Amino acid sequence: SLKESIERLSSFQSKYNIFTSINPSPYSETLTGCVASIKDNIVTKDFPTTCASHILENFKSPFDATVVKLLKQAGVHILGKTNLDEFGMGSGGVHSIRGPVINPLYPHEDKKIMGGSSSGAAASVACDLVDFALGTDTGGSVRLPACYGSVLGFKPSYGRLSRFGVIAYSQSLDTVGILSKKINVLRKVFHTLDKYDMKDPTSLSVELRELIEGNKKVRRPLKVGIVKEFSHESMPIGFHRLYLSLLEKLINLGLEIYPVSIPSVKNCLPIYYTLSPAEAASNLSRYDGIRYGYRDSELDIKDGILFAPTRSKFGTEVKNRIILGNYNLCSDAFKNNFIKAEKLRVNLIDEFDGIFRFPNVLTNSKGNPDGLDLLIVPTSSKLPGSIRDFEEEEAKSINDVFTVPMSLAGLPSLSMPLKEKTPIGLQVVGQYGDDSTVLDFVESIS
Amino acid sequence: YALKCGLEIHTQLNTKNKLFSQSTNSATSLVDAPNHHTSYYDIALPGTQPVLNLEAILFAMKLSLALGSQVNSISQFDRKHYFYGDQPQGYQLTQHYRPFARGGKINLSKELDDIDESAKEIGILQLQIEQDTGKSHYTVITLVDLNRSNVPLIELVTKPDFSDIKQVRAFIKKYQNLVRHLHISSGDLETGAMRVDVNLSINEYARVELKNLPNTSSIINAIKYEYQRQVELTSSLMEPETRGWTGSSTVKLIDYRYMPDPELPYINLAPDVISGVRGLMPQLP
Amino acid sequence: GAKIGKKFENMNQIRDYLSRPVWSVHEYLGEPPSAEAVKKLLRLSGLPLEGADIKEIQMRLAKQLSFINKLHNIPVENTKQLNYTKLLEGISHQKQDAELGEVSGSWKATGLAAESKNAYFVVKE
Repeated sequence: SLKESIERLSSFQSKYNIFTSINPSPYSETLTGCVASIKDNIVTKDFPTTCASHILENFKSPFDATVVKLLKQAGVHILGKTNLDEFGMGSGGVHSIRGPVINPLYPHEDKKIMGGSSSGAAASVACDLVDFALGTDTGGSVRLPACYGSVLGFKPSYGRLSRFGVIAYSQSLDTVGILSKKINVLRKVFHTLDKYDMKDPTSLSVELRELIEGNKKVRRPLKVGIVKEFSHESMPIGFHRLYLSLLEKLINLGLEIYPVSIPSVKNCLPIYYTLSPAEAASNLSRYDGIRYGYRDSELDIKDGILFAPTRSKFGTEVKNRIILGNYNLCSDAFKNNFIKAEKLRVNLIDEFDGIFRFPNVLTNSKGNPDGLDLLIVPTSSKLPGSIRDFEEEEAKSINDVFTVPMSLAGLPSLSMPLKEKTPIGLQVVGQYGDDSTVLDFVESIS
Repeated sequence: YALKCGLEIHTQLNTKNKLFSQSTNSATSLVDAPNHHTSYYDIALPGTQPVLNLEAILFAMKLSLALGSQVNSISQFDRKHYFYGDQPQGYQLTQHYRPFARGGKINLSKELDDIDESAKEIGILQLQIEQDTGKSHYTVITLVDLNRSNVPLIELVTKPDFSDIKQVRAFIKKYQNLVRHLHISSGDLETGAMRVDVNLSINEYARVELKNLPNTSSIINAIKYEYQRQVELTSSLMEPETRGWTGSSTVKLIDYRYMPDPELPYINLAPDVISGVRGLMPQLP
Repeated sequence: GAKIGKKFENMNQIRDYLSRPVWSVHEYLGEPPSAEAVKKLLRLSGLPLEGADIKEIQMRLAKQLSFINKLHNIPVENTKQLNYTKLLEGISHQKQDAELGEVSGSWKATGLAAESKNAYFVVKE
């Protein structure tokens, strides 16, 4: 079966294009013997870290990311690095120098999208190739592919898991995420990685972690909110039957369900697409071929533009983002769009604080004793389309409407399937820092 | 004619280690093998992150106190974006929007400073902590050594309070003595441990800044040249213009997209840092 | 502002709530920059001008900006201090971390470069 597991690996890899590199000896403490895949924007000593980009096509890091190191210390076997949208920019899983990842919920000839940017991560779990996968979530890049693979996809509170060694897209939004079919495995991995890291200046301090722990109370019963602003999109056929079935289950378990309005979530996409490209342009400024990565064979300058020959090897979508990001950062646009987006983001966080019972230790909100413990929100409003249709539709002119708000507010959010092998999901969302409540709830109802 | 002159002085701090990495801040850069005192962060490897060296805060505190500057309740680092071989991140970290301190002054007297005026105070605009860049050697290919990249600097900007050239000389001299006395820098202009830019304007005409002045002698001469040169004029000196120096004459010479760093925490010092560091100050002259 | 309603009493109340006349986010969300602006942007982005489709960039950027400029019409609505002992304690506990490559000569800093000259990085004029 060791030889049979390897044959399955080879077959799914050739059909679905899941990994960018695989352990030379595939399948050979607390997580001893567990098998993981790692998104290829997370650096490793033992594999190249390409970001699915020509820019880092054969990049070899001298060091492991903190999350990689913690998993190895816990005895986890790393099966390989998974394919992704280039530099984590994309929601369909189609932008990669290795080509798109194909969704294994369907025959590979169907060419259905996996979603992105943690496309390979989700596929590797959906295929039963690994016990769990690490991905990254900047605006839904863990939750959305997990939804499309019909597996659990958890994006923890901002700063809980270390970003040291996690190649930057948008640092105020980037979060390491976990994908798995088994909630018990996912909780164990989260517990292993939920650690303060002194190498990461955005890592949640030990003091604040203890403050959070100390704020937990008995909730009798749990109070769950249904968000008005997320309750009126056109949803896939069959979604509401599944959704209402889940809601009825909760109500029969004695939970209290409430309608809730959080008006600021409607403006989250314009905010996101102001701040995120700006940070991306900034974080990709380092790539020039001089110290590492791909380098043009003859020219370090062209058109009076330094490093342009090398930087032309960025993907088209990456370049689109860099250009928009630089626009947003220029003096006039900065004082207008960027500053406004920052204030609206703060507003959004205040609106969440106002409806959650749990105090926000980052804003020092008191918590609302008449508030809620969890929100339940759809993960997506679309079924996975074909790769062809996606690219066609992208060239014309939102799949992150449901996921972006929790990213902007750094909230713990787990996308869970409603039905086996069905690319439809729900997010369970808690207040900042309330990861254990989200996870235990999901464990309780599975 | 009235000279309105100001100085911008960059000073390398002699902290043991660098500004946003704990790699060595070397005092022997000229003999060191290139790219030897460089962390993963100094080389801007994918996934690396800045962590502030608190010794730079202490050093900046001592200077602010000595000058009587007001330490900002909140300061922060911002990214100044541009491409260059000696700038591995593609931006420099510096305190653009919220400097470490503001105000302060340095007193000059005829009695002690060989000044024509019995007493003359030079006001300080602000005090900023920022990253140094690497070193480039042009041989056409240019050689880059990142040993000096991420070395801590403090930039001091004075108000345009300089009227005489004797004032400029006396200030630089005393400022050098001060940083050495506080043990925060060697203050050496010869090694580049201290670098002086000048901005000036005669009789409320357009502001001109003189760059690339290697020693005190060259600063004094560029100022004297630029003063007389401007006097002779006058449509060309209507808008601001940055000039250089060539030993004989002064010759003529980008949106940086300043963004507050999204990773680094604000500098938020408690009041007891002020009184605490005050007690550790040496006797001042 | 945010608001919480009364607890749902039964599943049909939820079905009615989910059926209310309320616009979707899609329904809520519904002069390009000059060619000289795009060329400026390409330069700041360190991207080549040669081969760049200027009009196409103008169009795409125009659409992008019209989307994010929706923020133009949206109106708008005490942290952990570092003290003296922590300042001095933080300083005293600062050290070079092998896992960060902070010890001088602990790794080959030019080792990952496609090109170099001895121990220097190189840039071509």
